[PDB]
Amino acid sequence: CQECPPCGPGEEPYLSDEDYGCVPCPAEKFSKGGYQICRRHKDCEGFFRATVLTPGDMENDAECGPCLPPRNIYGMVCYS
Amino acid sequence: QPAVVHLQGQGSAIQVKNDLSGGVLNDWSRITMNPKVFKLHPRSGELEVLVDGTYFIYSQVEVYYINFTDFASYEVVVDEKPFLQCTRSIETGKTNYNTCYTAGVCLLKARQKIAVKMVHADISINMSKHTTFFGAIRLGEAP
Amino acid sequence: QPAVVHLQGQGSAIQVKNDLSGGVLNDWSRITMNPKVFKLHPRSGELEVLVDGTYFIYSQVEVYYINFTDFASYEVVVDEKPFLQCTRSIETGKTNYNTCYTAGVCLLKARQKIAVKMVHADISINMSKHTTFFGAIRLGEAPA
Repeated sequence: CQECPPCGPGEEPYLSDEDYGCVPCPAEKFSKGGYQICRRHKDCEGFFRATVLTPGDMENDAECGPCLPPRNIYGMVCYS
Repeated sequence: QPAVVHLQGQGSAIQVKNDLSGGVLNDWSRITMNPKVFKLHPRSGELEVLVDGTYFIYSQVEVYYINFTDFASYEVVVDEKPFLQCTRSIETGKTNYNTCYTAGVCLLKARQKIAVKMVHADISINMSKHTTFFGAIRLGEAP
Repeated sequence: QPAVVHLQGQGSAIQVKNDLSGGVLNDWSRITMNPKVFKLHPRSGELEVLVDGTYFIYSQVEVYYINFTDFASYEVVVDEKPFLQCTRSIETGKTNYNTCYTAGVCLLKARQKIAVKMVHADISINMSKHTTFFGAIRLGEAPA
């Protein structure tokens, strides 16, 4: 009983001789996993915030900064 | 005893018009799935039954952003054919946190595909494990 | 049976002389790909074939602006050696959106890398996910 072939950062499992492998991640998506599927970047309007750390393909999720696009200033999910 | 299943949103928020295939939610997590009665197809997001019976099916979707609609709506489809429908009027153009729950009971036949399908395209759904979930319970024998 | 790959541009607008290294388009978003037959190098923009075979390779590049050249061109290269070449004369100093498609069949050996290489000019490319793409079909084996 061996371990399922782990994936690299910015790459998600490709399940289907079995052609099970690892495919890269789409443009607005990332993967900090070995068996984690590819997921979308953190939302600026879903959190009401701005982007301090612009997101990338691997071990790189979007990190939000402040939230004043009307004028929201609170710690986790901020509001008016 | 009876077999139950409770799928969950695996974490990140999705855009229906881009991250989905025909508005069908597919990012599920088999947390307490009974293997004797249910089988989930990950790429499609279909909850397939294995035993002919009476099933109580529940679901919840968290919609937080809409464009071009005035209302968000979804169907609980039984073989790409509607059974239940949950619709909620939401403010268009802005963030509105709303969980939308629907549940019902119906007789099912084996190898039947159940899915959660959004009727509109421009929707932002938060696939959280606590706000978005999809479940089914075999209550018993089909009359 | 057949193994395919389709890559799309990631939205942004590339200026080739300032955004690319040697004209090679690198920001490819994979939408369909067999990782057993294909491999994607993001920093280099290469599409490696991992097995021997007969490949149908295609590409499309959306050029929207040109400076002092009026000659927008690119090549589908294999191991830096050209195979296909798409040329397009455009009015200079004016935004003119126009997609540029080329495709062809060739025999490839395992580990050969394929890329989309722009000519060294002040060209502007709109890397939209629907106007700028790069793909391939492994039709079958490469005989003898």
